[PDB]
Amino acid sequence: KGEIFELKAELNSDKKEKKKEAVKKVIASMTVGKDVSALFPDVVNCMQTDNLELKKLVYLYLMNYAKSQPDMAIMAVNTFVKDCEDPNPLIRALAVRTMGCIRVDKITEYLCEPLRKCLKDEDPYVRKTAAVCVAKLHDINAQLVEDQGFLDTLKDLISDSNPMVVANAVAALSEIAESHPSSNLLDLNPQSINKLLTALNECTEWGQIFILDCLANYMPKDDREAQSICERVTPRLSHANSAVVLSAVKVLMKFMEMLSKDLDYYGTLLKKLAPPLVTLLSAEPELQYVALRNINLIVQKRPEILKHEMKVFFVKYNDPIYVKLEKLDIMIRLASQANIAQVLAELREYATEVDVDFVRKAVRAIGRCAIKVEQSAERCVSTLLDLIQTKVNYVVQEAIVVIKDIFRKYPNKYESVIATLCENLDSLDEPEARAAMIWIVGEYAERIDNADELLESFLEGFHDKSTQVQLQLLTAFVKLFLKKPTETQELVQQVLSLATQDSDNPDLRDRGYIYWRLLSTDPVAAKEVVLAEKPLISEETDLIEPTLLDELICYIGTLASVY
Amino acid sequence: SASAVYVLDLKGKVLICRNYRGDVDMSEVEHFMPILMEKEEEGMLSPILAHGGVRFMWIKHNNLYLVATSKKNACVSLVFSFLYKVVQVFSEYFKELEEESIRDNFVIIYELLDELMDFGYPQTTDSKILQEYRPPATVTNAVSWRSEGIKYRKNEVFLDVIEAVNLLVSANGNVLRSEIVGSIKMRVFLSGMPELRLGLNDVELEDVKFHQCVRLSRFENDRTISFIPPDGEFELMSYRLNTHVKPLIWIESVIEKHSHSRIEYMVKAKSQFKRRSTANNVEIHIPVPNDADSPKFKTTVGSVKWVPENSEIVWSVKSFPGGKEYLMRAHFGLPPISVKFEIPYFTTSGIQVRYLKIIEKSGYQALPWVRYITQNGDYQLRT
Amino acid sequence: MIHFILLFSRQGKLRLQKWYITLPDKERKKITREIVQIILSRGHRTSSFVDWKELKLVYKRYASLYFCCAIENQDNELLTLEIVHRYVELLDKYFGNVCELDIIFNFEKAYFILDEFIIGGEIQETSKKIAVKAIEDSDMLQEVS
Amino acid sequence: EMRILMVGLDAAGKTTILYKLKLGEIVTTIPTIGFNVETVEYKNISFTVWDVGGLDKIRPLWRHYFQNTQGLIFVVDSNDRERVNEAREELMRMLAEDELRDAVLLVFANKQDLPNAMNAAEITDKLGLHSLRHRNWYIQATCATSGDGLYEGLDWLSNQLRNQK
Amino acid sequence: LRELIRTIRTARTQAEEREMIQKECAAIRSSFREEDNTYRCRNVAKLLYMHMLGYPAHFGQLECLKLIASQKFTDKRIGYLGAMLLLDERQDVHLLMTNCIKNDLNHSTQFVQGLALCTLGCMGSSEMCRDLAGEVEKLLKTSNSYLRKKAALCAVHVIRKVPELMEMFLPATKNLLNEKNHGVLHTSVVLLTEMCERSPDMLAHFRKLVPQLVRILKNLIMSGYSPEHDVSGISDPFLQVRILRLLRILGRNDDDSSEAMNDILAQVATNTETSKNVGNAILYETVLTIMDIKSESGLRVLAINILGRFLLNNDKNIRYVALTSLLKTVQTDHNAVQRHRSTIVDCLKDLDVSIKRRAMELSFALVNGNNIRGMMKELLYFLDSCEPEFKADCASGIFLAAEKYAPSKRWHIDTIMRVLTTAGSYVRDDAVPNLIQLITNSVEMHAYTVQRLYKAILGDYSQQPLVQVAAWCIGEYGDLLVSGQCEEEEPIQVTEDEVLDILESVLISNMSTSVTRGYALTAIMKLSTRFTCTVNRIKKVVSIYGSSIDVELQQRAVEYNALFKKYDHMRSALLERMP
Ligand SMILES: Nc1nc2c(ncn2[C@@H]2O[C@H](COP(=O)(O)OP(=O)(O)OP(=O)(O)O)[C@@H](O)[C@H]2O)c(=O)[nH]1
Ligand SMILES: [Mg+2]
Repeated sequence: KGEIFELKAELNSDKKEKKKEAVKKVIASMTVGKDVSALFPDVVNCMQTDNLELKKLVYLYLMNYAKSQPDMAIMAVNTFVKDCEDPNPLIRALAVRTMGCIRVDKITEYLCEPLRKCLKDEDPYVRKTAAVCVAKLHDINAQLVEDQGFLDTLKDLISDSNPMVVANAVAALSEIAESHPSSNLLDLNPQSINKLLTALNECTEWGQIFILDCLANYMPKDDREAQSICERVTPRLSHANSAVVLSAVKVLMKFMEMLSKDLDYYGTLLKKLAPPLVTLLSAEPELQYVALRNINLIVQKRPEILKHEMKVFFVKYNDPIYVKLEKLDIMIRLASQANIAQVLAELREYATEVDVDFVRKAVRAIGRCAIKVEQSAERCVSTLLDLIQTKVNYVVQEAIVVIKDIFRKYPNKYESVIATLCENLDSLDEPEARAAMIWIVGEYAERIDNADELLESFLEGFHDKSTQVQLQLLTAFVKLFLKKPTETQELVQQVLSLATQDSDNPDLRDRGYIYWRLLSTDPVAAKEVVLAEKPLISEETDLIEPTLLDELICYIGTLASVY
Repeated sequence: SASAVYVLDLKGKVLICRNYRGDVDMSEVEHFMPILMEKEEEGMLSPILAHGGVRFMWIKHNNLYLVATSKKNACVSLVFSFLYKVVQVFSEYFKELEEESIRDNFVIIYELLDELMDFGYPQTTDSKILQEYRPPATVTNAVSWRSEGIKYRKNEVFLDVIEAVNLLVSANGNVLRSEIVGSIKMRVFLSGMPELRLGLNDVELEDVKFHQCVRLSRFENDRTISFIPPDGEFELMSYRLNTHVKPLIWIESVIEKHSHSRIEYMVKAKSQFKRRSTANNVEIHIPVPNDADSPKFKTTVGSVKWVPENSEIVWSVKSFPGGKEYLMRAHFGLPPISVKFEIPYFTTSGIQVRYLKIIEKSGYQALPWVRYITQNGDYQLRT
Repeated sequence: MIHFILLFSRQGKLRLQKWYITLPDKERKKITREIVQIILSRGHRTSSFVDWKELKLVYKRYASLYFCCAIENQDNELLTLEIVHRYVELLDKYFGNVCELDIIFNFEKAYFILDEFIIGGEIQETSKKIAVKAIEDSDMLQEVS
Repeated sequence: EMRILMVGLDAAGKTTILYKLKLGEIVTTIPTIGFNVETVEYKNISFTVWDVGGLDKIRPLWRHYFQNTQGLIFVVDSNDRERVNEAREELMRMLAEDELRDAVLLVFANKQDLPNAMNAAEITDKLGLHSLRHRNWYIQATCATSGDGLYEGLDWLSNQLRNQK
Repeated sequence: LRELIRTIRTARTQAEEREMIQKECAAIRSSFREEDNTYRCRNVAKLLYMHMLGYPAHFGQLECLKLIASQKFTDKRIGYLGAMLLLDERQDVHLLMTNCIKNDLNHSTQFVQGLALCTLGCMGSSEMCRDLAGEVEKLLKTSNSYLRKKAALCAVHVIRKVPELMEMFLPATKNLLNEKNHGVLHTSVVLLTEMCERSPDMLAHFRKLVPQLVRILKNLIMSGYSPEHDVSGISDPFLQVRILRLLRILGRNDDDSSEAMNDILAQVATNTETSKNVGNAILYETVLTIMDIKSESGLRVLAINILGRFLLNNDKNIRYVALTSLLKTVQTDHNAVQRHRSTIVDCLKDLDVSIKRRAMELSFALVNGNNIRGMMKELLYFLDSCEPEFKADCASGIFLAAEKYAPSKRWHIDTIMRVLTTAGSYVRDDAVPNLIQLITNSVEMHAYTVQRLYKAILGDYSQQPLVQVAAWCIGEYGDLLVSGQCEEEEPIQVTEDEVLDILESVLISNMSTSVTRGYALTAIMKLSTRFTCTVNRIKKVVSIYGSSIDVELQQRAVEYNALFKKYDHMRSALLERMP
């Protein structure tokens, strides 16, 4: 019933009662769905009232509705400008936070003086908010001279008569270091550093973390400052959780530059970290997932902290599907000559579940672990036995996948039970599963008197299969022939044929081509190329770039750390 | 470094929110749910969904999906930590967080948002610390947390040694994870700016996390725990006792399958404590097949029941003395066990409140009450 | 043409539901929630037509209430949406810009009018006048007996 | 109460005037843009003051205030002969509007301190005020830097607007 | 009941709503046992409401039908209502309905006959649309407007569940189109519509009534609405629509009826308001009829310019079908649709998802020869900020275009490369072979390709299909990459170390996939024959990954390794060649 302009009408009445109530109906039906950008004029007009809730309220509306209407947005301008020149500290600040919450290209020039005289304030709260809107603006459309002039203020803000001011100043200045005026990092000098500590100790929950998620970008000139500071950081069995504790270690773990084997402060440190870490194994569910991967990081650079702490890393039957596997992961990252015993007991009950990716990754570890040590590989043999014997297709498949890598670490050793892994090759409908069996059948065709039919049984159609399975089928048959020419001259032809004449896949056509560029000369240099030695892997279990490892820790608190 | 903050209700539609930075906003938040449901089938229920270079930090509360968003490298850690702390703030202003809860508090909520954080960076906040929404001062000052110069009818404090039993007994009855976590919920009804010291043991414990008001740069350097106590409900500290953790309540069980018309069960129930202690209101969880043919339940001590579909049996008794053994059986026809309880004992981790100092400017009375109890937490056994 | 029509508010309080095709109450509630959830799954910032199981659906959010229906792929989509603004006129001028109270308490008359306009899957009367006075006299023969 | 919309060339005195009247003091300002609100009473008639920025780029925005405007006041800088033409224009593009077809006008050629500032007769002429049929208006010599002529206009605005008591 | 629903209105939990309904559903039974004639109209409604909510409804399939027979109007109405809500198609209450229907189909009053025909079309299963089949044509004739409309529809409801009995209603066809009551007229259209469900009846209403319908669709328009005023804003749209629809099914495949309508068509279209949806609604059905019927070139054209005008319409909705139906004719009236392409591509810039897709999908297949140019630039702009779900498709779609049409190679390549530059990760897999074949065929831009490829890949690892491609080339074309005399655009610095350094961190940096690292391995090694001095660095790196985490990479590594260490020169020969 056109019930839109009806409200609009009263939204602009004479007195302030009917109007005020209207303002309530505004934001009310504003956040419920209906877009009331058509009321923008009559709303910002009431903004300049003397009410209280309504005051900040219209302000709320303005931030959210200014975007679509920059033109009429100019309505507020002077309001906020003088609003920051109000009495009670509460307003000036709120006035600013609301002010900068708008990005209208021109609001900039009008905030020139505001924020300027805003920084200057006997009350910290105002300064606090100020610094925020400063960085808040520099994030775009902000360069200028009086713009880089406020920068000078946020920097010196370091030594402020309060913790809040310095807290935000820290977080602010840090966020300003995002934009690159080349002079990134800024200054960081002994004076500013130590002075920050005083404003760091008695700052605030999040406030302190700000200086933590920031000071991370700095390395002491020597061990003096390093130890002196790191020491004042150790007491991080903190409250704020995550942010604080994390950042602490985070920034600290990185400070591993002090004279390597000093009087083990470096060690007592690596130790004084583990305890608070295992505690995150009880914080909010999502948090664990954070720490988890984080663990796979720090521990990868320095594992002598989560040494035998493997215990607590045991997944609870109820734990979320992600934290579950994730925990197992790291658990397979520090599995050594000792823990092996229980690591299996762990997995033994982890693969008996029904959680898809759980059981899958589970066994995926059963393999990798056997590769980690000897004692494992042995019992591991039995594990994979009964396991495939569960007759269940998928598990059987994933299991064979691990079997692949197993021989990669122990070739010419456990090939005595292969005849059994073939009994369930009929349940391999996945690229990796199929590929695996093809590699094993090829890689060790010298003993596989069945390699002929099988290997080529799958090739009912050259392509129309994962490029990977092709890349493997290729090298598989190449060895199938090299050891049995008297019955493969026809296969070699049609295998190489389609693999070199109509091969869409470049590398398939590359392997095929380069391959032929062998038998096309001397199968004498074939054995010296195709069947040569093949070095193991050794405790690979997801090993990341050693360099990428040193810098990934250079920022753990962030989400981009879990990688 | 957050940039977006959203509040959602089951359906996943924008319940309420405020954008603190510069992100597309409008979209993404809408495609959130669609990606959620799907990212569950894959099993990869990642706490952070991805869509067009937009991260999703979410926390699940009663009938509500709270979410955060930001393309900029966000310190996820603080994210969820804050999101939860936010719940703390609101979960105290109005009974509980619910679609209906927000349904009314719309107005104020916005207000709290503006004072919850700014441009992503969370401006310090907490339920009581937000009551004044004095506000210009109380906060602007260093001592914002919970101190100004008050006084109440009666001045008394209460120390509560809450401890949870961390049990994990593998298939063949062996504990790989033996411990008893816990905290100390401090009830405060004092006046002015009271400073209270406190000790314990230093058997004692392993790691320890305290509460905000603790002078960390004074504890780790003196083992002492001097702090400026925030009036209200706050946890002084969390701890961990995985060492010298003596075994706890026992229980023996065995299956029994005969044909497809009779599956039995023999579960006992022993317990380890101190001569005088008496366990109470205990309940054990023993599930039946994923279905249920003919229900049969026998009792020997107390009472027992079970629940269909949910697939499980719940056996609960009045109490249990300090050193007993109770059995129970049941049949049937055609997920380990995790008990739960409550015991008002002390040596749940060999904990004992050394003392409570009492120093302040005004007169000191000191009426320190202390409690000793401990419930379940994590128990499991059914090979 | 139309296969069925249901009116559910933001929540789940179905104000009225009349089907125009044979089907057991089973698939009825099946087609209910299935579409329901999906219905509200979209704000008013999107199209008003969605193909659900061979049949096209239409919807218009009247206040805190929804008016939807299914149509055969070979039919008039827009006109259908218009029929909504039609049927609603039936209820409206009968209760006076009716809201929810009348819908729940008088889903009966709502039906009497509805059916006294739609029958056998199609419209029986077009002109608004040959409707507002069509049911008014039909519902006026039950009030005096 | 009578809603009175303030208008006139930028840098005329509008703002300064308001606060000088509403409070009795000459404050230090700048080109207003968020129309400072104030409602000064004057004999059982509380007028709502609407001092909006007179800056060129933001003048077209003056339309969003036309709503329920009963009394108009066109304060101009008498000594700013350069924009006198611009004043005339703006004033007309304002009188043309229907939402103000009834509102009375009070032109205040402020800044009568400057000896060169065009006097009453001049402003009225330079604006063609005399050639305005079917229109309620008036012009009084004003100078915010003292208060002269201010309350005077009120007497006009007040009485004129109130067709009774 | 009206006082009972007021009780369940006190409940707040789904646990009490079950208690409030289970309490009444059980209390109503003790009032259904004795079969008390009174309250039989009350508790039946109390059950109907508990039925809609989804609760036990089989409780009153007895104390309800006992009112379907009652004399008093109150019981027949409150009963017939509950009959259409609480009843399945059982042959039990079917015979206790079939009879009462036939009994009230000829009652004294006429509104009792209203609930009759009404219930007949809401409960009539199979044994119903064949039982009272005689009570339909007998009442279809009786001139009693109110009944004639309700009956006409039942007649249709008889042809729905029983498509065999539409022959018994012929004795009322031809005249229908000359009624005075809007409803009947409409029901007369739907009745005639359901009549053409057989061939024999088609040619019957084919040659005949067609021209007569032209005057009807004309009367409704050209005026005939002012002297009416009984509609929202247009002359009985429903009627007009039903007209168009029937006009449609008639002139389906013919020339007589078709060419004998096109006139009134051109009028309707060009003479209808574009203001709001209503008018458009009229045109929607019209244009549809315009295509499903043979017509002159001019006419068909109009139908197009019409929909094209729909597009630019202020409100969304309309725009949706405007594009949906658009594709259906693109392959028919191709040349004509081009009249609005420019506006069509801009459509993509719309907020709604469905719009973007359909508009895009269609617009895509419309990129003609002399079209690629302009539409290409936009393709890029668009593709860049396209919603996630779209980017992936956009790529493949954009590539398809460059194939089905393309001028200069520099451009064709520069563009294909371009799209990879932004998308890449969103591109499928066959991309590598596809593009590679291009670069090779065009023996000029070889350098320019490897050159730009390099530069891009330098700081770009985030991309697999792309990097794989660029990499492959660099390996087989490392030569030209060496500050050669690259025509077209000036070459740059290319120290052998650089080329390698990049590749190194490639397979090394945890980002490249197995297949990804694959290209590199082979590619890198081949450089041994395509470079000057860093030949040593190669050998080393190669023998290193001879035992990495990857099986195939390690596999190959060893192979390539076993070559270097021993039969060096063999490479030079078995490499330089590229089929
Ligand atoms: N000398 C003198 N200066 C004046 C007089 N009236 C106003 N001003 C000055 O003119 C400047 C602008 O005054 P405002 O009251 O803000 O002018 P306005 O008419 O509202 O125009 P805008 O600022 O553009 O909105 C200030 O610097 C005043 O001090 C006056 O009578 N004499
Ligand atoms: Mg001014």
